[PDB]
Amino acid sequence: MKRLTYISKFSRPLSGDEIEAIGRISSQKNQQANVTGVLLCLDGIFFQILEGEAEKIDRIYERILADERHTDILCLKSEVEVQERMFPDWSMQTINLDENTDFLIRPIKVLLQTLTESHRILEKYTQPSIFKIISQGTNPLNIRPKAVEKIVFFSDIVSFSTFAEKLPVEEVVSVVNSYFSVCTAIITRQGGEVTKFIGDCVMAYFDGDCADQAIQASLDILMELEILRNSAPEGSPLRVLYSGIGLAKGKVIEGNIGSELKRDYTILGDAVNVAARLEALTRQLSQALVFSSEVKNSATKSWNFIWLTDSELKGKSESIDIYSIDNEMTRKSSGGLEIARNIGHYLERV
Amino acid sequence: MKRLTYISKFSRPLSGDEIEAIGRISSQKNQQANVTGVLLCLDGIFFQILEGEAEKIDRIYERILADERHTDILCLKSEVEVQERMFPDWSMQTINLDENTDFLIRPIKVLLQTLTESHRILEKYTQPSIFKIISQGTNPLNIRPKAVEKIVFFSDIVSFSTFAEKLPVEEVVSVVNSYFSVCTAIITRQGGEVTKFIGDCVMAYFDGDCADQAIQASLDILMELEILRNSAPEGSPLRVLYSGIGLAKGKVIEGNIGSELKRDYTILGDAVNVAARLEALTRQLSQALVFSSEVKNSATKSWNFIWLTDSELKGKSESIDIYSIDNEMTRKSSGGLEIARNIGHYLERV
Ligand SMILES: Cc1cc2nc3c(=O)[nH]c(=O)nc-3n(C[C@H](O)[C@H](O)[C@H](O)COP(=O)(O)O)c2cc1C
Ligand SMILES: Cc1cc2nc3c(=O)[nH]c(=O)nc-3n(C[C@H](O)[C@H](O)[C@H](O)COP(=O)(O)O)c2cc1C
Repeated sequence: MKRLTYISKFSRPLSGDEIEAIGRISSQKNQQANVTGVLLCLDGIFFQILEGEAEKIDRIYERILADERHTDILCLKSEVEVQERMFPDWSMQTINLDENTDFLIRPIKVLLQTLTESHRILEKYTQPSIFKIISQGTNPLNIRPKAVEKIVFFSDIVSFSTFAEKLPVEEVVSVVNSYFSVCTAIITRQGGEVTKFIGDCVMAYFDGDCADQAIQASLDILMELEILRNSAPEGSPLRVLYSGIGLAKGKVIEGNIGSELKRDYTILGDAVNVAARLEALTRQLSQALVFSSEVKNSATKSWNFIWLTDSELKGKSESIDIYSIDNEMTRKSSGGLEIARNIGHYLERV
Repeated sequence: MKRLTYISKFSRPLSGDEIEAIGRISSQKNQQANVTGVLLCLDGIFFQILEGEAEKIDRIYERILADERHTDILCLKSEVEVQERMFPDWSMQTINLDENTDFLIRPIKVLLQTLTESHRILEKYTQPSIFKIISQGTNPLNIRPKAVEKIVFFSDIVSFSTFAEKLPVEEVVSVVNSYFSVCTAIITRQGGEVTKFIGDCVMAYFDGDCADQAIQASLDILMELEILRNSAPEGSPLRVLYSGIGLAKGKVIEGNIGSELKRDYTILGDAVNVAARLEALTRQLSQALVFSSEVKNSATKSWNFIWLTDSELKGKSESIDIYSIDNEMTRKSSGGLEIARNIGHYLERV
C-alpha cells in the first residue's frame, strides 16, 4: 500500500459548516475506495494522513491538490511499500483541534502550530527539488551521488553592477528577485531544476536528453523578459532588465554536496564551468543566448542555429564551437546587450 | 517576558526513571525562577516551551544546551516581548506521549513525529544563519534588505577538475564535503557565515570591521588542511587536497534574494566578485592566500603582510593592490599550488 502525509493552509476562512462538509464527503469517498486515515484541523491549517492502494491514493490526492478550499499543499512523507494500515477502522476520521479544549491537548496544539509555522519558514529557503524527491517517496538524505548527463543552464542580469550602483537597496533586490522568479517559473515548467543562485546569477539543469526543453526554456525566458520590459511602468528599472544565457552539456555528479550541517542536492562538474564561461561571453559575442555544439547537436528540433565562433577557456586546452539561434526574439534580446551598456542615466533617475 | 520553544533528540535511550528525574528537577528549578511551560516526550524526541523573565530563561536555556542527555537542540521560536503566560499554573508540566494511549492523541502523536522528522530533513538543507536569526527572536522572512560593509571570503580546491576526472563519484563527493566541513567549522568559530557553496567553492562573509578574524580564519583553514593532508591514510586523495583563498572588502546588500518559492538570506555586491576574482589569481600569483589592500589596511593586528602585485579585472577600470601574509604555513600552502599541478598520477592510483 501507499501512505501519504501532507499539510495545507486554508485558502480563506472556513466555517463550521464547510469543515464537516469536507469531512463528510471525504469519509464517504474514502469508504468506497477502502482508504483510511485522519484529517486534522488546527487554526487555518490542515493535516491529513491517507492510506490505501497506490492507484486510489493517487487519484484522491489529485482531487485534493485541485481543491480551492486550501493552498500551500505540501507532502511531508510518501510511503509506497506499506504492509499494514495505521488507521484501519476509520475511512476518514476528522478531528478539529480548534473546538478542542481537552487538557493535555492544549500544549500539543500549540506545539503542532509552532512546528508547522517553523516548517513553513524553512520551506521558503529550501530547494524545490528536495520537496519533489520527498513527494516521490525518497528521503533526500540517503540519495547516493551519481554520474549523470545534464544540460546545464547559466544566466545573469546584463550590467547588473549598474543597478546596484544607481538604485536604493530595496529596488535592487526587487529587480533581482523579479528576474529570478521569471527564470525559475519557466525553467520548472519546462522540466528543469533551478539549483543555485549566486549573485545575480541563476544555475539550473535539465536531463541530458532534454536540450530542446533547455533551449525552449531559454527562449521563453527571453520572451517573458520582453513582456516584462515593455509592460513596466514608465521610469521603472524593469524597463532595462536584460539577461544573458549560456547552455552546456556534459557528465556531472549529482548528489548531496556541502558541510556536515548544511548541504545542497545539486550538481558538480565541468559542464557547470563551461555553461558559466559561455554565459560570460554573451557580451563579447553580441548574442543573448549562447550554447555549445554539444547542446546544438543533442537537440532534435529544427531550431534556426547560427554558428558564432570557435574559442576556448580552460583548463583542458580544447576549443569549443559556440552557437545561438537566430530569430526575432534573440535579435531583439541581443540588441539589449548593447542598450544595457549605458543605462546608468536611466537608472539614476528612477 | 521571553518565551522559548525548542526541540531536541535523546543522546541515548532514556529510561522511565531518567525522564521523570528530568521533569522533577526542571519543575523544581523553574518554580524557584517563576518560569512556566511544558516539556513533551515522544519517541526519543523532546519538545519544550519555557516562559519567564528573559534573564532567567537565558540562564535556564544555557544549562539545557549543556545537558548531555539530549543533542541536536534547535530553537524553533524565541519571543522576547511576551506580556502574558501561556502555561501559568505549571512550572514544568512534563507530558510523556510514549506511554499515552488516549484516543485522539494517537493521530496527533504520529503527526507530531512526522512533522519533526520532516523538519530535521529540511534543517540539513538550510543555511545556518537562518536558525541563528530565529534564535535571536527574528523571523528571517521579514528582514528588509540593507547595505552593509563586509569582508567577503572565497575559496576553492586547487586542481579540483583532476579529482573529478580520476576518482569514483563517491570519493569525489567525500573530498569536497570534507573540504567544505573544514572551512565551515573554522569560519563559523571565527564569527563568519558560510553563505553559499558553488561547485567546489565556498563563499562566506564576516563583519566589515572583522578583517583580522577573516585573515585568522583563512590561516586556520590552511593549518587544518595541512593537518588533514599529513594525517590522511597512504594513497588517500586527501593527501593532495589544497585550497586557494581570496578576501575582499566592500559595501554589499544583505537580505532575502531569490525566486518566490526559494530564497537565500545572503549578500550581493561587487566585493563578492572581487573576492572570487582574487581567489582565481592564487595560481598565477603562487600564493595560497590573497586579499585586497582594503582588507590589509582594515586589519589592526601586525600580520606579516607582503605586497604581491598591482593588477585588475572589471568592469570599473581600477587597479587593485594585492597582498598576502608571509609565514611558514602560507609558504607551505603556496608550494602546494605547484604540487597540485600534477596530482593526476597520484589520483589515478587511489
Ligand atoms: C483538507 C481537505 C482534505 C480532503 N481530503 C479528501 C479525502 O481524503 N478523500 C476525498 O475523496 N476527498 C478529500 N477532499 C475533497 C476533494 O478535494 C474533493 O472535493 C472531492 O474528493 C471530489 O469529489 P468528486 O469526486 O465529486 O469530484 C479533501 C478536501 C480538503 C479541502
Ligand atoms: C529535555 C530537557 C529539558 C530540561 N528542561 C529544564 C528546565 O526547563 N529547567 C531547568 O532548570 N532545567 C532543565 N533541564 C535540566 C538542565 O539541563 C540541568 O540538568 C539542570 O537544570 C541544572 O541543574 P544545576 O543548577 O544543579 O546545574 C532539562 C534537561 C533536559 C534533558
